[PDB]
Amino acid sequence: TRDTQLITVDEKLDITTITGVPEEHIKTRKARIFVPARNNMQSGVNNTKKWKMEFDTRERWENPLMGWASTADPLSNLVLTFSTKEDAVAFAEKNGWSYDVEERKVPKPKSKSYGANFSWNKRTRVSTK
Amino acid sequence: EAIVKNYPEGHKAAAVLPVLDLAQRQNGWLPISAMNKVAEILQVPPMRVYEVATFYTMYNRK
Amino acid sequence: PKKTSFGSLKDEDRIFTNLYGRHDWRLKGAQSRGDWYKTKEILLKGPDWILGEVKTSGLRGRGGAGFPTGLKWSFMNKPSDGRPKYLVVNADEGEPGTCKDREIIRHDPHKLVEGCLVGGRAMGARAAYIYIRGEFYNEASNLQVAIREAYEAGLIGKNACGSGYDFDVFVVRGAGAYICGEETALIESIEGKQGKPRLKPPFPADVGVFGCPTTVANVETVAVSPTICRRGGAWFASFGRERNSGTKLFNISGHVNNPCTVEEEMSVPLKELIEKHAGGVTGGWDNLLAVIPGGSSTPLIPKSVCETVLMDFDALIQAQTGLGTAAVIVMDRSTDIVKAIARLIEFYKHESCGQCTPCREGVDWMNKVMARFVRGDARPAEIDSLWEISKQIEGHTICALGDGAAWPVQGLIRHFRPELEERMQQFAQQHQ
Ligand SMILES: Cc1cc2nc3c(=O)[nH]c(=O)nc-3n(C[C@H](O)[C@H](O)[C@H](O)COP(=O)(O)O)c2cc1C
Ligand code: SF4
Repeated sequence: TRDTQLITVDEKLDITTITGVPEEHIKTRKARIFVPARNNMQSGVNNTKKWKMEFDTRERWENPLMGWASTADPLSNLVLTFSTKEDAVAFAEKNGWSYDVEERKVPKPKSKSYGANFSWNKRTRVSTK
Repeated sequence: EAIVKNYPEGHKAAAVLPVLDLAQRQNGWLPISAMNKVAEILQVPPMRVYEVATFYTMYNRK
Repeated sequence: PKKTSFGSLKDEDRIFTNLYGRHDWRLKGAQSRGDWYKTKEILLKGPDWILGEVKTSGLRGRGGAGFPTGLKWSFMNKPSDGRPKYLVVNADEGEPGTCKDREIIRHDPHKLVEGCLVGGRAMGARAAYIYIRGEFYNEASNLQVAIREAYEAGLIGKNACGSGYDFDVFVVRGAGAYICGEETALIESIEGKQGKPRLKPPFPADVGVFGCPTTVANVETVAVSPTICRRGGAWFASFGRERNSGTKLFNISGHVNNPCTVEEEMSVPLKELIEKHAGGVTGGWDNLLAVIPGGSSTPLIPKSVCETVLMDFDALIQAQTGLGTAAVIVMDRSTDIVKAIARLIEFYKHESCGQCTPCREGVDWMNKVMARFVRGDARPAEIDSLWEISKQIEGHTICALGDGAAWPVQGLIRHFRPELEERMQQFAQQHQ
């Protein structure tokens, strides 16, 4: 229905040449596509909803003057958020990055029964409340 | 031995309150050694005896 | 036809005929007063018949909640799986103002022991555990002596009363915790743990003491069962208004001339109960300040309401209070009503089990605020703050003790707010 001429391009999308990224940070970097693990100090699960893409950690050294943490990695703080795993891989492929994908780890459902704490003939009986 | 036989086999821990009180009647109060004794006679962890002694007000811990 | 006035019960209709220990409490005295009579026929009649007699009887629990006993006892009238079935009799009377259960144990022990068997047969139970508070040492000994006599007579134990039904009666002593009167905290104490109530579900009728089916019945609720079966449910239901039938034990205490425990018909007007049996208020009925109809757990009511209020579950609910344990605490106009109720909050702070947040932290909070209202060291804006704090404990707690701490405060604010604000005004003037 679009009254504008279209064309057919059969090649995979590859924008590595039109992004300005130095070649060192396209070929030698390893992206990591994952769903962040729940912070074990807390019971909330609202940080385990979206996929993330982080890069491989590189050297941090000590500034001779002040002792601060210097870095030469421009991608050290880069974290991208994606709604689905496929959206994450689609974005890494067209930027030429090499990636590892880790499948989501949902906590399996469990059978909770408050009455099992007072069982007549089972070890689930609790010695205190 | 009569107290521990008022309860179903496999639920000897039910005897903590009677025996722990029987210790106090003999001794007048409950030292930490008295609690540890009731724990081993009934085969319950000593903490589960400390909880009962501190919860109830009729037990004299001094 | 249906009655219109209640009270003046005849000694020919009093269930507890030895309420004052004027006769022989041991066996052969109970039998001469109608106990252990024709018990085999009741047992051989069937569990359905016994429950049917208690359902028609309209009997309701005398522990403080007043649930229909017949309906409750039917939860254990179900097919028996591998687990045993027990009956727990709640003799942990610890509600301030309540002393009725103490008299039944020490003077009519054989009525309680017979009630255990009748109640057990209805529930198909194998034994009865009677939990009696540890301060009732002498009373517990009287109960233990009576149980020995019943065993030797063949009344309980192997082939109870010749019925072919096996039933044991065990007496277990508490160790001084008011919370162990709760039906699920009592069970936990029997299992040798802290007296901390469970959550429901599961109910005790499905998972109870030792994890087995159980029913917790108050001493009075059980001691009356044998008489109901002997005299039928029609006789018991003929007393009191509809859905409030029976004869109740009252404990008139506080500012009265003759503080006493007496049996009286349900729905008896409160004024008649105080004047007739307790010899009136100290200083005359016009010297009455407020009454706590059913022990500390129930909110107080002022004089204007005591003049035409009946003593039964339904009548006192319309008055913004409850029957509770039928313990009447009377306060005359010389009483410091704020300090009277503040000491009741201090009681609950000392009996809270600590398990759950709204009562571990709230009842203690209400105690500190109340201790400042006695002295008036507060501003009037805190009264509404204390009203909301109570409403956050009520219904948010595991057990009903948290409700029992909120209700006394609500009654004080409801009917005595002018006394609270006057107290604070006095303090403000001096420390201006
Ligand atoms: C804090 C607290 C204390 C209680 N103390 C007693 C008691 O001492 N005696 C009693 O019969 N019921 C007591 N109850 C009521 C019991 O939970 C329960 O209603 C009763 O054991 C059931 O007996 P019933 O069938 O006669 O109502 C208490 C409840 C609460 C929340
Ligand atoms: S309301 Fe109070 S007494 Fe009841 S379970 Fe909670 S903390 Fe324990």
